[PDB]
Amino acid sequence: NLYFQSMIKFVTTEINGLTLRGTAHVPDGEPGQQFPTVLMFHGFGAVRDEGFRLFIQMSNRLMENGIAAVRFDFGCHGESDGEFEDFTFSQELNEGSALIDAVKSMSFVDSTKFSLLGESLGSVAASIVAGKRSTELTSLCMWSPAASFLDEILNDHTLQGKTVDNVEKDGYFDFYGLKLGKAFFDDLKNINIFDNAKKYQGPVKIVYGTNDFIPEKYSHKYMDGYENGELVIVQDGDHGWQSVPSRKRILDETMKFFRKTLLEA
Amino acid sequence: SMIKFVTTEINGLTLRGTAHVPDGEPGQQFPTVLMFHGFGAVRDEGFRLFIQMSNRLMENGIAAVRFDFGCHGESDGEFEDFTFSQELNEGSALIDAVKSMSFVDSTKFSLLGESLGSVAASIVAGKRSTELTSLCMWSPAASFLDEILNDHTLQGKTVDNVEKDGYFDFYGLKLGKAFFDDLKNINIFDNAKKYQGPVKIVYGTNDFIPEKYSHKYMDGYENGELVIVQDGDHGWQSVPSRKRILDETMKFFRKTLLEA
Repeated sequence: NLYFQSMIKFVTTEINGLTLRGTAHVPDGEPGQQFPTVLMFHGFGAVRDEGFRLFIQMSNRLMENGIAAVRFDFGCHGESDGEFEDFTFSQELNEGSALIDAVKSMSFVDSTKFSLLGESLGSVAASIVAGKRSTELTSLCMWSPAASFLDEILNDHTLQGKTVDNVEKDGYFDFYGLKLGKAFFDDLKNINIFDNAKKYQGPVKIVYGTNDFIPEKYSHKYMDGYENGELVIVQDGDHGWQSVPSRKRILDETMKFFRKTLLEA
Repeated sequence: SMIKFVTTEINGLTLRGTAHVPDGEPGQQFPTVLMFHGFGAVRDEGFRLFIQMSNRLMENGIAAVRFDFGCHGESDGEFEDFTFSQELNEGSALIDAVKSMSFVDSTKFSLLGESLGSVAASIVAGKRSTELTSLCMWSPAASFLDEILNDHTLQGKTVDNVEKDGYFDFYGLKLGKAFFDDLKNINIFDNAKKYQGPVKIVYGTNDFIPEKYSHKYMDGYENGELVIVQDGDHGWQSVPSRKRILDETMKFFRKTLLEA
Protein backbone atom coordinates (compact mmCIF):
# COMPACT_ATOMS: atom_id res chain seq x y z
CA ASN A 1 0.00 0.00 0.00
CA LEU A 2 3.05 2.23 0.43
CA TYR A 3 3.27 3.78 -3.00
CA PHE A 4 3.90 6.93 -5.03
CA GLN A 5 3.33 7.41 -8.74
CA SER A 6 6.09 7.87 -11.31
CA MET A 7 7.44 11.38 -11.74
CA ILE A 8 9.36 13.44 -14.28
CA LYS A 9 11.34 16.08 -12.45
CA PHE A 10 14.07 18.55 -13.25
CA VAL A 11 17.46 18.30 -11.57
CA THR A 12 20.64 20.35 -11.50
CA THR A 13 24.23 19.87 -10.45
CA GLU A 14 27.39 21.99 -10.48
CA ILE A 15 30.59 20.82 -12.18
CA ASN A 16 33.66 23.07 -12.46
CA GLY A 17 31.61 26.23 -12.03
CA LEU A 18 28.86 25.31 -14.51
CA THR A 19 25.30 24.42 -13.57
CA LEU A 20 24.27 21.40 -15.60
CA ARG A 21 20.51 21.02 -16.01
CA GLY A 22 18.78 17.69 -16.40
CA THR A 23 15.62 15.63 -16.27
CA ALA A 24 15.00 12.61 -14.05
CA HIS A 25 12.30 10.01 -14.73
CA VAL A 26 11.60 8.10 -11.51
CA PRO A 27 9.42 4.94 -11.64
CA ASP A 28 6.43 4.15 -9.49
CA GLY A 29 7.66 2.84 -6.19
CA GLU A 30 7.60 2.77 -2.45
CA PRO A 31 9.11 5.39 -0.16
CA GLY A 32 12.75 4.51 0.45
CA GLN A 33 12.99 2.33 -2.65
CA GLN A 34 16.03 2.92 -4.84
CA PHE A 35 15.93 2.11 -8.53
CA PRO A 36 18.42 0.78 -11.07
CA THR A 37 19.30 3.88 -13.06
CA VAL A 38 20.44 4.71 -16.60
CA LEU A 39 22.36 7.96 -17.14
CA MET A 40 22.09 9.11 -20.76
CA PHE A 41 24.71 11.14 -22.70
CA HIS A 42 23.50 13.15 -25.71
CA GLY A 43 25.58 13.88 -28.79
CA PHE A 44 27.47 16.82 -30.20
CA GLY A 45 25.61 20.11 -30.11
CA ALA A 46 22.54 18.14 -29.07
CA VAL A 47 20.35 18.49 -25.98
CA ARG A 48 19.17 16.05 -23.34
CA ASP A 49 15.94 15.22 -25.23
CA GLU A 50 18.08 14.08 -28.18
CA GLY A 51 16.62 14.27 -31.65
CA PHE A 52 12.87 13.97 -32.15
CA ARG A 53 12.06 12.82 -28.61
CA LEU A 54 14.55 9.92 -28.76
CA PHE A 55 15.94 10.12 -25.20
CA ILE A 56 12.50 11.11 -23.87
CA GLN A 57 10.91 7.96 -25.29
CA MET A 58 13.78 5.85 -23.95
CA SER A 59 13.55 7.51 -20.53
CA ASN A 60 9.84 6.80 -20.23
CA ARG A 61 10.22 3.22 -21.46
CA LEU A 62 12.78 2.59 -18.71
CA MET A 63 10.61 4.41 -16.14
CA GLU A 64 7.58 2.25 -16.98
CA ASN A 65 9.73 -0.84 -16.36
CA GLY A 66 11.16 0.18 -12.99
CA ILE A 67 14.44 1.71 -14.19
CA ALA A 68 15.08 5.36 -13.42
CA ALA A 69 16.44 7.47 -16.28
CA VAL A 70 18.52 10.62 -15.82
CA ARG A 71 19.73 12.88 -18.61
CA PHE A 72 21.62 16.16 -18.44
CA ASP A 73 22.54 18.79 -20.94
CA PHE A 74 26.33 18.72 -21.03
CA GLY A 75 28.14 21.93 -20.22
CA CYS A 76 27.83 24.40 -23.13
CA HIS A 77 24.80 22.42 -24.41
CA GLY A 78 21.08 22.98 -24.09
CA GLU A 79 19.97 24.66 -20.90
CA SER A 80 23.19 24.09 -19.01
CA ASP A 81 25.66 26.90 -18.39
CA GLY A 82 28.53 27.48 -20.77
CA GLU A 83 29.11 29.02 -24.20
CA PHE A 84 29.60 26.65 -27.13
CA GLU A 85 32.73 28.65 -28.00
CA ASP A 86 34.31 27.32 -24.81
CA PHE A 87 33.29 23.68 -25.30
CA THR A 88 35.98 21.01 -25.20
CA PHE A 89 35.51 17.27 -25.34
CA SER A 90 37.88 16.91 -22.37
CA GLN A 91 35.41 19.01 -20.36
CA GLU A 92 32.58 16.73 -21.52
CA LEU A 93 34.55 13.71 -20.26
CA ASN A 94 35.21 15.42 -16.93
CA GLU A 95 31.50 16.22 -16.66
CA GLY A 96 30.42 12.71 -17.62
CA SER A 97 32.58 11.26 -14.85
CA ALA A 98 31.36 13.86 -12.36
CA LEU A 99 27.76 13.13 -13.38
CA ILE A 100 28.18 9.51 -12.31
CA ASP A 101 29.01 10.67 -8.78
CA ALA A 102 26.32 13.35 -8.79
CA VAL A 103 23.60 10.98 -9.97
CA LYS A 104 24.63 8.15 -7.66
CA SER A 105 24.30 10.68 -4.82
CA MET A 106 20.61 11.14 -5.65
CA SER A 107 18.50 9.31 -3.08
CA PHE A 108 16.39 7.43 -5.63
CA VAL A 109 19.44 5.91 -7.40
CA ASP A 110 20.61 2.39 -6.57
CA SER A 111 24.37 2.92 -6.83
CA THR A 112 24.97 -0.82 -7.30
CA LYS A 113 22.73 -0.94 -10.42
CA PHE A 114 23.87 2.01 -12.51
CA SER A 115 24.59 2.14 -16.23
CA LEU A 116 25.37 4.56 -19.05
CA LEU A 117 23.56 5.01 -22.35
CA GLY A 118 24.91 7.14 -25.18
CA GLU A 119 23.87 8.41 -28.58
CA SER A 120 26.39 9.55 -31.23
CA LEU A 121 29.24 11.50 -29.56
CA GLY A 122 27.59 10.76 -26.20
CA SER A 123 28.36 7.10 -26.84
CA VAL A 124 32.03 8.00 -27.32
CA ALA A 125 32.01 9.95 -24.06
CA ALA A 126 30.23 7.06 -22.34
CA SER A 127 32.83 4.57 -23.60
CA ILE A 128 35.72 6.67 -22.30
CA VAL A 129 34.12 7.50 -18.95
CA ALA A 130 33.30 3.80 -18.55
CA GLY A 131 36.96 2.93 -19.08
CA LYS A 132 38.05 5.50 -16.50
CA ARG A 133 35.28 4.72 -14.01
CA SER A 134 35.05 1.00 -14.72
CA THR A 135 33.99 -0.17 -11.26
CA GLU A 136 31.08 2.31 -11.21
CA LEU A 137 28.97 0.93 -14.08
CA THR A 138 26.81 -2.19 -14.18
CA SER A 139 26.62 -1.99 -17.97
CA LEU A 140 27.10 0.28 -20.96
CA CYS A 141 24.91 0.75 -24.03
CA MET A 142 26.12 2.78 -27.01
CA TRP A 143 23.91 3.87 -29.89
CA SER A 144 25.43 4.97 -33.21
CA PRO A 145 28.84 5.85 -31.70
CA ALA A 146 30.48 8.83 -33.39
CA ALA A 147 33.87 7.26 -32.78
CA SER A 148 35.15 8.54 -36.15
CA PHE A 149 35.06 12.14 -34.95
CA LEU A 150 38.80 12.41 -34.26
CA ASP A 151 39.69 10.80 -37.60
CA GLU A 152 37.19 13.05 -39.38
CA ILE A 153 38.40 16.34 -37.93
CA LEU A 154 42.11 15.60 -37.53
CA ASN A 155 42.70 13.52 -40.69
CA ASP A 156 39.86 14.42 -43.05
CA HIS A 157 39.75 18.05 -41.85
CA THR A 158 35.95 18.16 -41.77
CA LEU A 159 33.31 18.29 -39.05
CA GLN A 160 30.11 16.61 -40.25
CA GLY A 161 31.26 17.25 -43.80
CA LYS A 162 32.20 20.94 -43.42
CA THR A 163 35.85 21.99 -43.59
CA VAL A 164 37.58 22.89 -40.33
CA ASP A 165 40.47 24.63 -42.10
CA ASN A 166 38.97 28.13 -41.86
CA VAL A 167 38.86 28.19 -38.03
CA GLU A 168 42.02 30.26 -37.68
CA LYS A 169 40.99 32.65 -40.47
CA ASP A 170 37.38 33.10 -39.30
CA GLY A 171 38.11 32.83 -35.57
CA TYR A 172 35.56 30.04 -34.98
CA PHE A 173 33.71 27.13 -36.54
CA ASP A 174 30.04 27.72 -37.40
CA PHE A 175 27.98 24.75 -36.15
CA TYR A 176 24.36 25.46 -37.17
CA GLY A 177 24.54 28.98 -35.76
CA LEU A 178 26.51 28.05 -32.66
CA LYS A 179 30.07 29.38 -32.38
CA LEU A 180 32.47 26.47 -31.83
CA GLY A 181 35.81 27.72 -30.61
CA LYS A 182 39.48 27.10 -31.21
CA ALA A 183 39.69 25.40 -27.79
CA PHE A 184 37.63 22.45 -29.00
CA PHE A 185 39.98 21.79 -31.91
CA ASP A 186 43.13 22.31 -29.84
CA ASP A 187 41.88 19.76 -27.29
CA LEU A 188 41.17 16.95 -29.76
CA LYS A 189 44.76 15.65 -29.65
CA ASN A 190 44.22 14.80 -25.99
CA ILE A 191 41.46 12.21 -26.65
CA ASN A 192 42.15 8.46 -26.88
CA ILE A 193 38.88 6.63 -27.47
CA PHE A 194 39.81 2.99 -27.79
CA ASP A 195 42.76 2.76 -25.39
CA ASN A 196 40.43 4.09 -22.69
CA ALA A 197 37.23 2.32 -23.73
CA LYS A 198 38.79 -1.17 -23.60
CA LYS A 199 39.40 -0.77 -19.85
CA TYR A 200 35.69 -1.38 -19.19
CA GLN A 201 35.12 -5.11 -18.74
CA GLY A 202 31.40 -5.10 -17.97
CA PRO A 203 28.54 -5.84 -20.33
CA VAL A 204 28.52 -3.55 -23.36
CA LYS A 205 25.89 -3.37 -26.08
CA ILE A 206 26.46 -1.38 -29.26
CA VAL A 207 23.52 -0.76 -31.59
CA TYR A 208 24.49 0.26 -35.13
CA GLY A 209 22.09 1.04 -37.98
CA THR A 210 23.13 0.07 -41.50
CA ASN A 211 22.30 3.56 -42.82
CA ASP A 212 24.53 5.23 -40.21
CA PHE A 213 27.04 7.53 -41.91
CA ILE A 214 29.63 6.51 -39.32
CA PRO A 215 31.53 3.54 -40.79
CA GLU A 216 30.67 0.24 -39.13
CA LYS A 217 34.38 -0.43 -38.64
CA TYR A 218 34.45 1.80 -35.55
CA SER A 219 31.88 -0.40 -33.81
CA HIS A 220 33.99 -3.43 -34.67
CA LYS A 221 37.04 -1.69 -33.23
CA TYR A 222 35.18 -1.23 -29.94
CA MET A 223 34.17 -4.90 -30.01
CA ASP A 224 37.80 -5.97 -30.49
CA GLY A 225 38.60 -4.31 -27.17
CA TYR A 226 35.56 -5.46 -25.15
CA GLU A 227 35.65 -8.72 -23.20
CA ASN A 228 31.83 -8.77 -22.94
CA GLY A 229 30.51 -6.87 -25.96
CA GLU A 230 27.39 -7.40 -28.06
CA LEU A 231 26.99 -5.66 -31.41
CA VAL A 232 23.48 -5.43 -32.85
CA ILE A 233 23.27 -4.33 -36.49
CA VAL A 234 19.84 -2.88 -37.28
CA GLN A 235 18.93 -3.23 -40.94
CA ASP A 236 17.94 0.19 -42.32
CA GLY A 237 18.52 1.94 -39.01
CA ASP A 238 20.04 5.39 -39.28
CA HIS A 239 22.26 7.50 -37.04
CA GLY A 240 19.46 9.11 -35.04
CA TRP A 241 16.87 6.28 -35.30
CA GLN A 242 14.67 8.59 -37.36
CA SER A 243 12.17 6.15 -38.81
CA VAL A 244 9.24 4.71 -36.90
CA PRO A 245 10.43 1.09 -37.41
CA SER A 246 14.00 1.80 -36.33
CA ARG A 247 12.85 3.91 -33.38
CA LYS A 248 10.74 1.03 -32.10
CA ARG A 249 13.74 -1.26 -32.60
CA ILE A 250 16.23 0.93 -30.74
CA LEU A 251 13.83 1.33 -27.79
CA ASP A 252 13.22 -2.45 -27.69
CA GLU A 253 16.87 -3.51 -27.99
CA THR A 254 17.89 -1.08 -25.26
CA MET A 255 15.09 -2.00 -22.86
CA LYS A 256 16.05 -5.65 -23.41
CA PHE A 257 19.68 -4.91 -22.53
CA PHE A 258 18.96 -2.95 -19.38
CA ARG A 259 16.35 -5.48 -18.28
CA LYS A 260 19.03 -8.17 -18.55
CA THR A 261 21.83 -6.18 -16.93
CA LEU A 262 19.91 -4.12 -14.32
CA LEU A 263 16.69 -5.98 -13.46
CA GLU A 264 17.61 -9.67 -13.71
CA ALA A 265 21.08 -9.50 -12.14
CA SER B 1 18.60 35.57 -12.30
CA MET B 2 17.34 31.98 -12.20
CA ILE B 3 16.25 29.26 -14.60
CA LYS B 4 13.12 27.55 -13.26
CA PHE B 5 11.10 24.60 -14.47
CA VAL B 6 7.35 25.09 -14.75
CA THR B 7 4.42 22.84 -15.50
CA THR B 8 0.75 23.35 -16.22
CA GLU B 9 -2.11 20.97 -17.03
CA ILE B 10 -4.21 21.61 -20.15
CA ASN B 11 -6.93 19.17 -21.27
CA GLY B 12 -5.44 16.42 -19.12
CA LEU B 13 -1.88 16.82 -20.43
CA THR B 14 0.93 18.11 -18.26
CA LEU B 15 2.92 20.60 -20.32
CA ARG B 16 6.51 21.12 -19.17
CA GLY B 17 8.41 24.35 -19.67
CA THR B 18 11.36 26.49 -18.67
CA ALA B 19 11.20 30.00 -17.19
CA HIS B 20 14.12 32.43 -17.21
CA VAL B 21 13.40 34.94 -14.44
CA PRO B 22 15.49 38.15 -14.29
CA ASP B 23 17.29 39.34 -11.20
CA GLY B 24 15.15 41.66 -9.12
CA GLU B 25 13.74 42.53 -5.74
CA PRO B 26 11.74 40.02 -3.71
CA GLY B 27 8.18 40.41 -4.97
CA GLN B 28 9.11 41.96 -8.33
CA GLN B 29 7.19 41.10 -11.49
CA PHE B 30 8.61 41.33 -14.99
CA PRO B 31 7.43 41.92 -18.55
CA THR B 32 7.29 38.50 -20.11
CA VAL B 33 7.76 36.83 -23.49
CA LEU B 34 6.04 33.47 -24.02
CA MET B 35 7.77 31.48 -26.80
CA PHE B 36 6.13 28.92 -29.12
CA HIS B 37 8.38 26.32 -30.78
CA GLY B 38 7.83 24.74 -34.20
CA PHE B 39 6.47 21.47 -35.55
CA GLY B 40 7.92 18.40 -33.88
CA ALA B 41 10.43 20.70 -32.19
CA VAL B 42 11.10 21.19 -28.47
CA ARG B 43 11.11 24.22 -26.22
CA ASP B 44 14.86 24.74 -26.68
CA GLU B 45 14.22 25.04 -30.44
CA GLY B 46 17.08 24.09 -32.75
CA PHE B 47 20.70 24.49 -31.68
CA ARG B 48 19.99 26.50 -28.51
CA LEU B 49 17.96 29.16 -30.37
CA PHE B 50 15.20 29.71 -27.79
CA ILE B 51 17.66 29.25 -24.91
CA GLN B 52 19.84 32.04 -26.28
CA MET B 53 16.82 34.29 -26.79
CA SER B 54 15.56 33.50 -23.28
CA ASN B 55 18.85 34.41 -21.63
CA ARG B 56 19.14 37.59 -23.71
CA LEU B 57 15.69 38.67 -22.52
CA MET B 58 16.41 37.63 -18.92
CA GLU B 59 19.65 39.65 -18.81
CA ASN B 60 17.62 42.72 -19.86
CA GLY B 61 14.83 42.38 -17.32
CA ILE B 62 12.26 40.49 -19.43
CA ALA B 63 11.18 37.08 -18.18
CA ALA B 64 11.14 34.34 -20.81
CA VAL B 65 8.80 31.35 -20.62
CA ARG B 66 8.79 28.45 -23.08
CA PHE B 67 6.83 25.18 -22.91
CA ASP B 68 6.92 21.97 -24.87
CA PHE B 69 3.52 21.85 -26.55
CA GLY B 70 1.39 18.80 -25.92
CA CYS B 71 2.79 15.72 -27.69
CA HIS B 72 6.14 17.52 -28.00
CA GLY B 73 9.37 17.31 -26.05
CA GLU B 74 8.95 16.41 -22.39
CA SER B 75 5.26 17.26 -22.24
CA ASP B 76 2.65 14.53 -22.03
CA GLY B 77 1.05 13.22 -25.18
CA GLU B 78 1.89 10.95 -28.11
CA PHE B 79 2.76 12.54 -31.44
CA GLU B 80 0.16 10.26 -33.07
CA ASP B 81 -2.53 12.22 -31.19
CA PHE B 82 -1.20 15.69 -32.07
CA THR B 83 -3.49 18.16 -33.81
CA PHE B 84 -2.87 21.81 -34.63
CA SER B 85 -6.23 22.68 -33.07
CA GLN B 86 -4.98 21.41 -29.73
CA GLU B 87 -1.76 23.42 -30.17
CA LEU B 88 -3.90 26.53 -30.65
CA ASN B 89 -5.96 25.62 -27.57
CA GLU B 90 -2.78 25.08 -25.54
CA GLY B 91 -1.26 28.33 -26.82
CA SER B 92 -4.34 30.24 -25.67
CA ALA B 93 -4.43 28.43 -22.32
CA LEU B 94 -0.71 29.11 -21.85
CA ILE B 95 -1.33 32.85 -22.00
CA ASP B 96 -3.61 32.53 -18.99
CA ALA B 97 -1.40 30.04 -17.15
CA VAL B 98 1.78 32.09 -17.61
CA LYS B 99 0.07 35.37 -16.77
CA SER B 100 -1.03 33.72 -13.53
CA MET B 101 2.61 33.05 -12.63
CA SER B 102 3.98 35.07 -9.71
CA PHE B 103 6.87 36.71 -11.56
CA VAL B 104 4.87 37.60 -14.71
CA ASP B 105 3.53 41.13 -15.17
CA SER B 106 0.20 40.35 -16.84
CA THR B 107 0.04 43.88 -18.32
CA LYS B 108 3.34 43.54 -20.26
CA PHE B 109 3.10 40.17 -21.96
CA SER B 110 4.07 39.19 -25.50
CA LEU B 111 4.38 36.16 -27.79
CA LEU B 112 7.40 34.98 -29.76
CA GLY B 113 7.22 32.19 -32.33
CA GLU B 114 9.53 30.20 -34.57
CA SER B 115 8.29 28.32 -37.66
CA LEU B 116 4.91 26.67 -36.96
CA GLY B 117 5.07 28.29 -33.53
CA SER B 118 4.86 31.65 -35.28
CA VAL B 119 1.73 30.48 -37.07
CA ALA B 120 0.22 29.39 -33.76
CA ALA B 121 1.27 32.70 -32.17
CA SER B 122 -0.35 34.65 -35.03
CA ILE B 123 -3.68 32.84 -34.61
CA VAL B 124 -3.71 33.01 -30.80
CA ALA B 125 -2.75 36.70 -30.93
CA GLY B 126 -5.62 37.40 -33.30
CA LYS B 127 -8.06 35.63 -30.97
CA ARG B 128 -6.65 36.94 -27.65
CA SER B 129 -5.62 40.36 -28.91
CA THR B 130 -6.31 42.31 -25.72
CA GLU B 131 -3.97 39.96 -23.84
CA LEU B 132 -0.79 40.72 -25.81
CA THR B 133 1.43 43.80 -25.68
CA SER B 134 3.28 42.74 -28.85
CA LEU B 135 3.94 39.84 -31.21
CA CYS B 136 7.19 38.66 -32.81
CA MET B 137 7.25 35.93 -35.46
CA TRP B 138 10.37 34.24 -36.79
CA SER B 139 10.32 32.32 -40.07
CA PRO B 140 6.55 31.67 -39.98
CA ALA B 141 5.70 28.29 -41.49
CA ALA B 142 2.46 29.80 -42.81
CA SER B 143 2.58 27.70 -45.99
CA PHE B 144 1.96 24.50 -44.04
CA LEU B 145 -1.74 24.22 -44.93
CA ASP B 146 -1.07 24.91 -48.61
CA GLU B 147 1.78 22.37 -48.71
CA ILE B 148 -0.18 19.54 -47.09
CA LEU B 149 -3.66 20.20 -48.43
CA ASN B 150 -2.70 21.40 -51.93
CA ASP B 151 0.74 19.88 -52.61
CA HIS B 152 0.13 16.74 -50.50
CA THR B 153 3.59 16.95 -48.93
CA LEU B 154 4.83 17.65 -45.42
CA GLN B 155 8.37 19.06 -45.47
CA GLY B 156 8.78 17.50 -48.89
CA LYS B 157 7.54 13.97 -48.09
CA THR B 158 4.25 12.65 -49.45
CA VAL B 159 1.22 12.51 -47.16
CA ASP B 160 -0.69 10.25 -49.58
CA ASN B 161 0.31 7.02 -47.82
CA VAL B 162 -1.06 8.02 -44.40
CA GLU B 163 -4.37 6.19 -44.86
CA LYS B 164 -2.61 3.04 -46.07
CA ASP B 165 0.19 3.07 -43.48
CA GLY B 166 -1.93 4.36 -40.59
CA TYR B 167 0.46 7.24 -39.82
CA PHE B 168 2.99 9.66 -41.27
CA ASP B 169 6.65 9.03 -40.39
CA PHE B 170 8.14 12.29 -39.04
CA TYR B 171 11.79 11.52 -38.25
CA GLY B 172 10.84 8.42 -36.27
CA LEU B 173 7.77 9.98 -34.62
CA LYS B 174 4.35 8.60 -35.56
CA LEU B 175 2.14 11.46 -36.73
CA GLY B 176 -1.48 10.36 -36.83
CA LYS B 177 -4.50 10.71 -39.09
CA ALA B 178 -6.07 13.07 -36.51
CA PHE B 179 -3.51 15.74 -37.44
CA PHE B 180 -4.44 15.62 -41.12
CA ASP B 181 -8.21 15.37 -40.51
CA ASP B 182 -7.99 18.50 -38.32
CA LEU B 183 -6.29 20.70 -40.95
CA LYS B 184 -9.66 21.67 -42.44
CA ASN B 185 -10.39 23.46 -39.15
CA ILE B 186 -7.46 25.87 -39.40
CA ASN B 187 -7.57 29.48 -40.58
CA ILE B 188 -4.33 31.45 -40.35
CA PHE B 189 -4.70 34.84 -41.95
CA ASP B 190 -8.27 35.79 -41.10
CA ASN B 191 -7.54 35.08 -37.44
CA ALA B 192 -4.13 36.73 -37.54
CA LYS B 193 -5.32 40.01 -39.08
CA LYS B 194 -7.41 40.76 -35.97
CA TYR B 195 -4.34 41.64 -33.89
CA GLN B 196 -3.73 45.41 -33.90
CA GLY B 197 -0.70 45.60 -31.60
CA PRO B 198 2.90 45.93 -32.70
CA VAL B 199 4.01 42.92 -34.76
CA LYS B 200 7.53 42.14 -35.94
CA ILE B 201 8.17 39.43 -38.53
CA VAL B 202 11.76 38.38 -39.23
CA TYR B 203 12.33 36.48 -42.46
CA GLY B 204 15.62 35.13 -43.82
CA THR B 205 16.28 35.17 -47.55
CA ASN B 206 17.38 31.51 -47.45
CA ASP B 207 14.13 30.40 -45.79
CA PHE B 208 12.43 27.62 -47.74
CA ILE B 209 9.08 29.17 -46.82
CA PRO B 210 8.08 31.60 -49.61
CA GLU B 211 8.53 35.24 -48.61
CA LYS B 212 5.03 35.99 -49.92
CA TYR B 213 3.48 34.48 -46.78
CA SER B 214 5.20 37.10 -44.62
CA HIS B 215 3.93 39.83 -46.95
CA LYS B 216 0.43 38.36 -46.63
CA TYR B 217 0.67 38.73 -42.85
CA MET B 218 1.88 42.32 -43.28
CA ASP B 219 -1.15 43.11 -45.46
CA GLY B 220 -3.36 42.23 -42.50
CA TYR B 221 -1.43 43.95 -39.70
CA GLU B 222 -2.23 47.55 -38.85
CA ASN B 223 1.11 47.84 -36.99
CA GLY B 224 3.48 45.38 -38.66
CA GLU B 225 7.22 45.52 -39.29
CA LEU B 226 8.91 43.07 -41.66
CA VAL B 227 12.66 42.58 -41.38
CA ILE B 228 14.32 40.69 -44.24
CA VAL B 229 17.66 39.22 -43.14
CA GLN B 230 20.05 38.67 -46.05
CA ASP B 231 21.35 35.08 -45.95
CA GLY B 232 19.30 34.24 -42.86
CA ASP B 233 17.69 30.80 -42.97
CA HIS B 234 14.64 29.14 -41.43
CA GLY B 235 16.31 28.20 -38.15
CA TRP B 236 18.89 31.01 -37.92
CA GLN B 237 21.61 28.39 -38.25
CA SER B 238 24.61 30.53 -39.07
CA VAL B 239 26.53 32.52 -36.46
CA PRO B 240 25.87 35.86 -38.24
CA SER B 241 22.17 35.21 -38.72
CA ARG B 242 21.85 33.95 -35.13
CA LYS B 243 23.36 37.18 -33.82
CA ARG B 244 20.98 39.11 -36.07
CA ILE B 245 17.84 37.30 -34.94
CA LEU B 246 18.68 37.72 -31.25
CA ASP B 247 19.50 41.43 -31.68
CA GLU B 248 16.42 42.21 -33.78
CA THR B 249 14.18 40.47 -31.28
CA MET B 250 15.74 42.04 -28.18
CA LYS B 251 15.35 45.44 -29.88
CA PHE B 252 11.65 44.82 -30.54
CA PHE B 253 10.90 43.61 -27.03
CA ARG B 254 12.90 46.44 -25.46
CA LYS B 255 10.77 48.89 -27.44
CA THR B 256 7.44 47.18 -26.80
CA LEU B 257 7.86 45.81 -23.23
CA LEU B 258 10.51 47.97 -21.55
CA GLU B 259 9.96 51.42 -23.10
CA ALA B 260 6.17 51.55 -23.54
